Formats: sequence, C-alpha cells, structure tokens
Amino acid sequence: QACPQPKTLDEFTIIQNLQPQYQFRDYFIATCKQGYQLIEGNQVLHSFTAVCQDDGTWHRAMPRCKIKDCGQPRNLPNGDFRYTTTMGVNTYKARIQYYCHEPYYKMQTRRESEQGVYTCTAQGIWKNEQKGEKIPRCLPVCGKPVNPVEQRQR
Amino acid sequence: QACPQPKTLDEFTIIQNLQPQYQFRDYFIATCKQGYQLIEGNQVLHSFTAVCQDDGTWHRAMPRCKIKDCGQPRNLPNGDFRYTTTMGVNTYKARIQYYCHEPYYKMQTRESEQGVYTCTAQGIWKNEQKGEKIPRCLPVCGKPVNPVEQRQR
Amino acid sequence: IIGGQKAKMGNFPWQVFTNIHGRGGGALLGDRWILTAAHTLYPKEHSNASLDVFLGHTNVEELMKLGNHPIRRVSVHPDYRQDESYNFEGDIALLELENSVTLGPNLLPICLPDNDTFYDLGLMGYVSGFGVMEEKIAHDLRFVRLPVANPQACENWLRGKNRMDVFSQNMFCAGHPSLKQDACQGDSGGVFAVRDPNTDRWVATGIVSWGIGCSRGYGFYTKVLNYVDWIKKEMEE
Amino acid sequence: IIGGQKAKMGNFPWQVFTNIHGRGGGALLGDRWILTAAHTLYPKEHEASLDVFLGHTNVEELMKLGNHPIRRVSVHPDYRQDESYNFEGDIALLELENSVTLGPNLLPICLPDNDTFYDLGLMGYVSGFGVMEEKIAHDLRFVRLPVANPQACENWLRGKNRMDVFSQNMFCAGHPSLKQDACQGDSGGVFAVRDPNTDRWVATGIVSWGIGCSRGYGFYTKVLNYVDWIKKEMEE
Repeated sequence: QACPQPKTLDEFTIIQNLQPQYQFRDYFIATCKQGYQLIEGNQVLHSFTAVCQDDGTWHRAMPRCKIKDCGQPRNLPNGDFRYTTTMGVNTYKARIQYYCHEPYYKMQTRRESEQGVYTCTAQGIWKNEQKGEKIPRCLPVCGKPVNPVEQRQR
Repeated sequence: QACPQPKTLDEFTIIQNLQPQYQFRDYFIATCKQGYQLIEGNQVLHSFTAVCQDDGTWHRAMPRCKIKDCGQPRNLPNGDFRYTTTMGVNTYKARIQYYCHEPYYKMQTRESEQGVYTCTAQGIWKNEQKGEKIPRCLPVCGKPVNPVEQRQR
Repeated sequence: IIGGQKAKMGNFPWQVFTNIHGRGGGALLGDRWILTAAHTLYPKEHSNASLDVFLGHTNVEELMKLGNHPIRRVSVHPDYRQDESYNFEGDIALLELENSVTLGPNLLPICLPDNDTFYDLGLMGYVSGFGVMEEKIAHDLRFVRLPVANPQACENWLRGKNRMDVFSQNMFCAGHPSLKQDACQGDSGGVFAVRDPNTDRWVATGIVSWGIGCSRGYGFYTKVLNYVDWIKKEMEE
Repeated sequence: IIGGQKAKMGNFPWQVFTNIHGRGGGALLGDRWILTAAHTLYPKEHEASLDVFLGHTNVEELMKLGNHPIRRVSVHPDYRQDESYNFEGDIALLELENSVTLGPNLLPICLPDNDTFYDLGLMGYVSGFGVMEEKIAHDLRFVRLPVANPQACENWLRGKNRMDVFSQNMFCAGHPSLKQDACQGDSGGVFAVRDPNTDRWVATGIVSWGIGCSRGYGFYTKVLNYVDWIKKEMEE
C-alpha cells in the first residue's frame, strides 16, 4: 500500500525529512529556501502537506516555490526612492534608497547615514536594518531660503 | 472695469462675504455646506479663490459642491458590516453597523450599542466613541458548539 | 488514550496534533497560540525534529490534509530540565503560529484557569488525545473522563514504588490505580480539560506530563494555574 | 513698507498674506502653521473670514494660487483686544486645515533660541505687502532695520507723553531718522534676522505697533519669549 517517492519540481523546494518508503497515513511537508514562497496554480500557500492515501496516491500534487515579491515600495510623503538594484524589480534581495526632497525637506535621523536603505527581505516585505518596516519621515527644513537676500560665500 | 457678479451653480455652494461690485484685484472664496466638497471637472478641490483680472474677467470658472463620499468601509477581520442606510451608499450621513462572527469571535468593548459608524462631514467613517479606528473582533474561549456535557434548562 | 471513546466533531475544538519527536498533543489558545508540554519539544531520553502541527479535525488523516500550521516561535518555560529524567517541573511550552487560524465550530480555543477550585478532590475532567490505545494505535481523537486525585494518595503510591520523582506544587494528579482510563504515548501535551460547573466554560487546568506506565496508576499533570501569568506574558502582543 | 524695495521670488519664502479685517502678514512655521499678530484677528477698533494666501510675491498671483483654509486659531492669553495702547501678547497662531508642499518660493522660518538675537544694532529684515509712502503695494516689499536701544525707545515715548505698554515681551527696531518702516498692511509679518553664525533665518519678532509709520521706532512682539507657547500650541 505504498506511495511514489516525492517529486521536487524546482531547486527552491525543500522536503523536510524525506523518507525512503512512504505508506498509507504517512505524510510530507514542503517548504522553500529563504526568500521563496509555495505556489499552486497562480495562488500563494502558507504551507504544504501531502498525505499518502489508501490507494497509493498522494492526496495532493506537489506545488512550486517561486521568488517572493515585496510589491511596490510605499510612497514617502515629500520624498522618493531610487533602486540600487535592477529598476522596478521588487523581488527578494532587491534594494532601494529613499530620499527626501532637499533642501526643502530633510530625512529624520538616529545610528546614522547609510540612511534610507530598504531591502526586500526573506519575509517578503521592505525593511531597513535599523528602522524595520516603518518608512522614513521627511520634515520641513526652516530658515534656508534658496534665493536669500544675503548669504555667506567663501 | 468691473467683473461679473459671482454665479452659484448649485444649492450647496457658499460665497463668503459676497460683494455688490467686484473690480480689478478683488477676489471671492467659494466653500460648501457641511458634508459637501468643491469639484472642478473630475477633480476635488481643497479651496477656491477667483481673482478679478484687469480685463473684467474672473481668472477661473465657478466650481460645484458635490456630496462627500467616505469610500468603502474598512474590512473587519472576523467580522463584517451592514447598512442601516441605503445599501451600498457611502455618502455624507450614511450609516453602517459593524458586527463580529459570533459566537466564535466577540467585539472588543468599552457604551453599547456602538459598532455604529456614520459617514461624517469630514468624509471619513467615524464612531462616536471610537473615532476612525475600526472595531476589533477577539477569539471566544471555552464555548464549544458541540460540547460533550453542557447545562440545560 | 486508554479506556476511552471516539471524540465527535466539535467536542474538543481546541485539540492540537503535533508530530515533533513522535506524536503529541496541545491546546489552541486565542487564534494563534498553542499550549503544550515542554518534554514534547525537548524529550528526556533522546533523529532531528520538525515543528509539525495540525488542527481542526478529529480524524488524523483529515487533520493532515487540512495542512500543517507553521510555527513562528517557541517558548519553553525556564524551570524545565531536559537532562533530568525524573523531574518534569515546568513541563510546559508555548508555540506561536506564523499565521492565526480562522475560528469555527470545529476550531476554538480553551480558556485558562483563574482560581484553585479547578483542582478540588474528585472534580471530573476530560483528557482527549491521539495517543495509543490499550491494544492498538488510534486513527481518530479519543477521550476519557478522569477524577482529580488526592495528592497525598499520589505521594503514597510513588512511595510504595520507591520512586523519587519530583512531585511539586506545580503539578497535580488525576485518575486512580483502579481505573483503566489514562493518557498514553502520544497524548502528552494535551490538556486536562474541566467544564466549569458554574459557567459552562471549558478550561485547561493541566497538561498531560508524566506517569509510571499508562493504565491503572495515577497520571501527573502540569498545574496550568501556576503558569497563567507566564503564559499571558508570552502572549503579550 | 515705506522706503524699501521689491522682494524677489525666494527672498522671503515664509511670507504670508492675510486678509481678515484688512490686509496683513504672517510667516510660515513648519508646513501647516502661521505665526502672526493677535491684533490682525482681533483689532483694537474694530468694535471677517480667515483668508490666507501663500507662496508668491505678487498679490494677484498669491490670490490665484488660492486660499488656504484655517482649521484652528490660537491667540495668546495675554492679548487684550479692548485696551488701546496695550499690545502685550500680540501674537497668535493659525493652523492650516492642510499642510502646504514646500518649494523654493515656500519655506518656513526658524524660531529663536537665545537673547543675542536682540542685541543693540543687529540688522534684520521686515517684508510686507503693506502700504508704501505714496502708493498701494501690489508686490512684496522689504526693508532692513537695526534693532534699537530699548532705553531710547522709552525716551522717545516719554518725549511724546505716551502711556503705551512697552514690556519685556516687546523690542524696538528702526530709528526716528530712518525712513524705513512697517506700515498699514504689514502687521503680523515677522522681523527676520539672519543668524551670522549659522546662515539660518529666524523670526525674532512680529510687526505689532507704532506711532504712525515712518521716522519713529517700530515695536515688535519679542518672539523668543513665546517659543515655549508656540511649541505647545503646535503639538495638540
């Protein structure tokens, strides 16, 4: 009453504790490597279990593992971002740098200026090593006119 | 030369401090009644000023005041809402009542009844008590629906 | 579970199935925490272990089909000692789900106890589990109904056997050497569940922890009441 | 402004145009506050919308940019509308319903943090859309004025038999021999000093009162002494 050996459809799929033999009532779990998520059809899954049924057939067809996508970075009121990485690619390990509209706005600080670096992490969301998921804050700069009546020069 | 007398286009537009004459360099402001907003084309405005230019013309055409729309209510994890008011209408003075998926979840509390949210003059859904923040449904523990023993009248 | 009956759907909606170093149990708290016994994660005697956790059904095969529930975090109580063979003090742990589960008629958490009367002599409680039966393996949840036992008598019994096992104020004991009903291999980590007579709310008063053999003795259980603050502090979010 | 010059776009990016009981000024703080003079909201005689315009030097173009609605008003508790020679506490704060977007022609001014901003002879600027010596102004103007000796300001009032309140919460600028002054329509604008150590611009004062306009001393609400109050009102 045995089931076929489990079938990996890509390099990013991991089978936890693979067995030599698989029998009725036994099971296996599929996970992915750091950065990738389980897919079945065009749908994301949180987990995957396949039970070996009494006829010898797995109750479920092996999924795939594909690269996570943190989505479009959130908008930064009075700032913007630029990619340090391939333009418009929001997948695992992608990197952006937020900046404010200077000299009119200035980024809020403290650590210090490897400043608004956000990378698309294993957990599938944009994070900065210090501030985490929360985005930066652009604050009004005071007293620095661009066309002042007097100003210092060298 | 003088500019034409200002020209309301609907019942909900207000002209602040309407002048009998308007001459070059003068201006008027338009606002709306509680719960209405300024519209020009397909675009919403925060304010409106018209300026009487040197050639007798207003630099800009009178807008309209249209009823404010609060949008789709925020979804409630493990709950929902029903309209006390016309089904699907998210306009000023509209009313919804949130509720939780009882008996499995229960609405967090503390002055009942208030999962009630009306669509206010500011054009956002608000509860008297809670404000803009939506309710919270919490797990209910120890109340199985098919229990092995239970009390009985 | 020995001397028990098959559970029906909805009877013990908090019951959890784990397969970490072998079969074990637990109880849903809230919609994303699982209470169980620490020895289930860090066994006494001794292959390398996945946190496998299935919920929401009474039939082991259907439970598995519903899918594993990934564990984001584990908290083992500081007083537990893996290396001490006859000391189950603090045999209690807490698993956090990466995602909260949707509640329903077949999946609902158990309350925690708030007072000492849940441990009165002769109060009857329920232990459900997927553990072993007297003569065969169980493919469905089963349960028994057991009396809270006199801890003086439990002491008398351990002593008659010359056993030096730690039996502390953070444990209590249930069943009776004359009764067939008990927990067995695979039932550990499940709860001893008391229906508050005054309230009709179901409450986790203990965690299946240890014994000597299975049937026909006294079983020992972690006094959940004594960890309720510690549990609440780990759930503090 | 009397005896001044046309401001250029960008010279005074915090400058604000009000039209409440007549023409007045203000200065932007942050991106949604406006500092001005109480008497601009609550005049001495009078016995009135909050029309606020920002972001340009030409009055017609200020108005085309559009009004900025005011959500909340804070007048300082010490201002007394109904006494007539007492401008104590002539400071107020307007909060915008919506924050403005900053740009080259629209930036806030800083607040002062010490008393050296009121040193004898320190030069500051006052900009305004007020009346000129012989015509109405249709574009922002400014003059450059020296901080004055408060003892001499007192002496000058003593000389005219004036009983006006001149407190420690006011200072004076200009000089009786100078043509340069604020005038009708300039009240509520700031006296602005460029810190020489910093190159940053600071609102040390608010145009408040005088005896007529040209060739006298002008009096300004001493902004330093209300900074704690400004910040508290700015934090609701």
